[PDB]
Amino acid sequence: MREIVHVQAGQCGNQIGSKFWEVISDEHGIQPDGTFKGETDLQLERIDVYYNEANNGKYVPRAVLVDLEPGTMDSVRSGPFGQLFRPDNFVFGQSGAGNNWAKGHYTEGAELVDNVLDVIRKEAEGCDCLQGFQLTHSLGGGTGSGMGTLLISKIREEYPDRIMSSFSVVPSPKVSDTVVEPYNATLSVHQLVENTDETYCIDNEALYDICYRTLKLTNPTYGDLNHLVSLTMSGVTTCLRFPGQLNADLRKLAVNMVPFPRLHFFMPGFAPLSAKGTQAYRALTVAELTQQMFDAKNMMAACDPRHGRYLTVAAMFRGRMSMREVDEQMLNVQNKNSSYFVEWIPNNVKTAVCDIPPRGLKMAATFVGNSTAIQELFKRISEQFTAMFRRKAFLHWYTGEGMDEMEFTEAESNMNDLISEYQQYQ
Amino acid sequence: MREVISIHVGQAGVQIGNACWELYCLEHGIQPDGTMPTQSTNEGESFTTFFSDTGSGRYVPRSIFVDLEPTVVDEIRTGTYKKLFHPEQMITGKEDAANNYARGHYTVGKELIDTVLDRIRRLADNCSGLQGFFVFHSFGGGTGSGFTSLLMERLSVDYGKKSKLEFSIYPAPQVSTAVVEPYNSILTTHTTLEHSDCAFMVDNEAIYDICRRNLDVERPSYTNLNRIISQVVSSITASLRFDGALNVDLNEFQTNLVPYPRIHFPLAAYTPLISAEKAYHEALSVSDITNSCFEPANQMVKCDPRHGKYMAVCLLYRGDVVPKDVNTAIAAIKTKRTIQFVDWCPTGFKVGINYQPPTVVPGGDLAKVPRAVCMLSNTTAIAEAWSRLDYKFDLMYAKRAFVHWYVGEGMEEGEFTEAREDLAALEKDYEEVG
Ligand SMILES: Nc1nc2c(ncn2[C@@H]2O[C@H](COP(=O)(O)OP(=O)(O)OP(=O)(O)O)[C@@H](O)[C@H]2O)c(=O)[nH]1
Ligand SMILES: Nc1nc2c(ncn2[C@@H]2O[C@H](COP(=O)(O)OP(=O)(O)O)[C@@H](O)[C@H]2O)c(=O)[nH]1
Repeated sequence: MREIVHVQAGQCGNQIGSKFWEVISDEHGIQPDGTFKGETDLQLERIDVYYNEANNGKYVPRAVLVDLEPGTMDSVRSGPFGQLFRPDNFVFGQSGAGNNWAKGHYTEGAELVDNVLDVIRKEAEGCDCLQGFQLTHSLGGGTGSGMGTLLISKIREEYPDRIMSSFSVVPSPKVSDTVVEPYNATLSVHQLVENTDETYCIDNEALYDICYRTLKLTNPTYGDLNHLVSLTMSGVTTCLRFPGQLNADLRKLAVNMVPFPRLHFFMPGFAPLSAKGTQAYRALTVAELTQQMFDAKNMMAACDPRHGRYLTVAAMFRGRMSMREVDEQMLNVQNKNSSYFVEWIPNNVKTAVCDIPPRGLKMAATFVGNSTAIQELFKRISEQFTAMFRRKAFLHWYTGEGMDEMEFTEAESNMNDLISEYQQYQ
Repeated sequence: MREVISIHVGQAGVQIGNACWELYCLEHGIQPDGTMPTQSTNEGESFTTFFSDTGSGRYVPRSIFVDLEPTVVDEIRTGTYKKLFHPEQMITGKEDAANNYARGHYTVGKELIDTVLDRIRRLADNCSGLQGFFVFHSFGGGTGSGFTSLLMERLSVDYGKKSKLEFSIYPAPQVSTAVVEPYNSILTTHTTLEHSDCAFMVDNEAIYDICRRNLDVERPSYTNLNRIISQVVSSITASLRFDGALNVDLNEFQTNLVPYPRIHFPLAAYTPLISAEKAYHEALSVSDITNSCFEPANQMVKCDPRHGKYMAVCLLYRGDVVPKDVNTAIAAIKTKRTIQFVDWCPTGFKVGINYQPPTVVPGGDLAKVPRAVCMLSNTTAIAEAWSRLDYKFDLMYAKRAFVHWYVGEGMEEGEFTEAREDLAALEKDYEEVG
């Protein structure tokens, strides 16, 4: 009915979903063969939203897997849950972006965009009414930040109506990951502020600080860092997949939060988060799960929450909970932290409660916030972007591909107007 | 005979209707599968206002479930109450409006409004005594506001003279969820003044205060809050579903309680509303709970009743109550002077006593008490509840926040301006009449 495809592009977003589909497989009781083994039909009555059942119940995920090389194809294919994906969707090229935007946008990405465009068309023809798209890619690299950038510019020609979830990792102030990382940011966000509806700026740096303090894990496996990205995304779409006392789709999560057609740059949060041995020694109350959500520890990005203001507080609570204690404490945070909110927007808390917790807990909280300290995310990169344009370095990897110099400065003016709009209401 | 139709629009329409029709199966002795046991025929005395007869005692509810989302409707189509309702009375939607007006006033509603008005007319042509409408809605919902205003815009064209009743939830000034609820409450007040006979409001918090103190329920949720509202719903119907000495129909409620056709918005109250243990150490008389009606820990909207001015206070009693102390206690209310009237209305009283005491839900938190009062009190504390919501709407409107959802859905921005001058004189009229 309400149907959503999930598209992965670039080496980052290809392995995020590879652990993320597993939880979606396990929350609904299916197998790598797609065999339904859920005991209660609560895991079946909304199985259709991410799946297209065909020929005796082998559910295929509504997923598209795109790469510029066959390197990341076989690793997902031979890895865990490799037999579940449809081999019709395994569309790829033979180039590799080499961390170059105009290769991923103009040169090499312009060839492979036509093949999956019909694949976007094909699964959307077999449904009654689409709902919106979710997209995992990168903003630091070259493949996902160059090819997935152009894909959103052609979805609006097909479907100018629905919503666009563009989940992508962002640079950190501490240690840069790639050399052209400020180049891959300003040129991407130039297209992200044009035709997208939400981005979740997840820092790679602060995810260790989550794991180093709460999880206390000395050996961060990349399966485990995306596992904390996995449980964040499954809590967002819990209303469309499970009943409860209050349901809230992705459009209701959209319409409650974004106040102006640019300011939709949100950071996520999740509670509870701790190691193994601290299970019994703390309390599973509404009050203990409340104050964890509003700490700098729970900030998945490396921005300071007491250097901004919460505009729209989204509380997606999961589990059998008492509504009044939710109604109690969401009042109590504004009686404590009235400076920490925007002042002219009253009643900043939006609450959506499904009565089903995720697997592994008894009561959880999925937070998405809007701090105006995310203005500093675009303050720090606009200087690093203009750190190398003043010396015109690496121009022969872009103009040699055929990039305009004004393509930098047009993005550079719209980058600096963006932080003026957080400044408008702060 | 007399037959009343119910309409359930929005998710608040779904589960409140999942409690009220659940409660009526207890108070008439009807099994939830659809048929009746033969023991409850003598209890079934004039139950014809809601339940058509079919084949052999099989009683469909004259009820319509309207939703733009198929999720919570499937809860009805999973539980025990699936076989009770009629399938073509269930009309579902597919794409959600997400608490937006023109998404619920134009987009998904106009593809489904022609299907449901037939099902109105298919059922109402059986009636020879069609009295009124139970329409349940919210104030901030997409179909709670956008479709509800459009629905009442069309039934007044169809039926007109016949009555209507609206039940809804007053949005709290402190604790509420959706940010567009100051927007849509101004929108659902705009064109529903002309197209609604009466509309009632309750607070989430004003339920909670009696739940924590008197019920001693320190984990309440939307399960038990539906039961408490449904007792107020059932107490109005006890004047119609049974044979009382001095009772009242739906045309008479609006005739007493509407002094002027714009100010027609009273609220509710219920007492005794306590747990099962505290009624043991106390003999609740008539003068006990009637004096409990007019204290601010008993109103169902969290506001200041002493800063409001009572204009027409309506009283419906249930259980074996003698009228002597009734004629004393209401006079004993008048011996107290804190209950303020207006200078022109001393005679704004309504007397209603039914023989049947309220019967409590099985497995619930209530106690079997013979005496109960459903207090209805139109007052000028509604105006003080207008100013707390008119403050929220205008300041977010001044910065033009969240306008970029209302634009492209087939909606104009000058309609926001006309509702401001519309609601400004409304709260003036409480002070003008008062
Ligand atoms: N207490 C309580 N309130 C409810 C319930 N269902 C809806 N509401 C209220 O309804 C208001 C918003 O309307 P919704 O029900 O969410 O949306 P809708 O009426 O279905 O309209 P759409 O947006 O078109 O789906 C919220 O502020 C809730 O307070 C319920 O089951 N219990
Ligand atoms: N958390 C996490 N981040 C990753 C992983 N793989 C790549 N990244 C991030 O992706 C960025 C590099 O982009 P990438 O897609 O690998 O380069 P591209 O293939 O040329 O587009 C780096 O900043 C990495 O932090 C992973 O397995 N886990």
